Amino acid sequence: GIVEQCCTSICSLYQLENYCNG
Amino acid sequence: FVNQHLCGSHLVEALYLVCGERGFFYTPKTKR
Repeated sequence: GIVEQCCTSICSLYQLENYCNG
Repeated sequence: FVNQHLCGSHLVEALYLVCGERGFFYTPKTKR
């Protein structure tokens, strides 16, 4: 999940908002 | 979009800035 998505590939603020509360 | 990589506490700090005022999940998987 979250910890691989920006470590193994690229991320932006719009991808960090995928891991926010909800 | 931006070509940046983040791992460990650097990825937690970016998620803290984007979500730390709403809450977030940093665990490798959860019930979501």
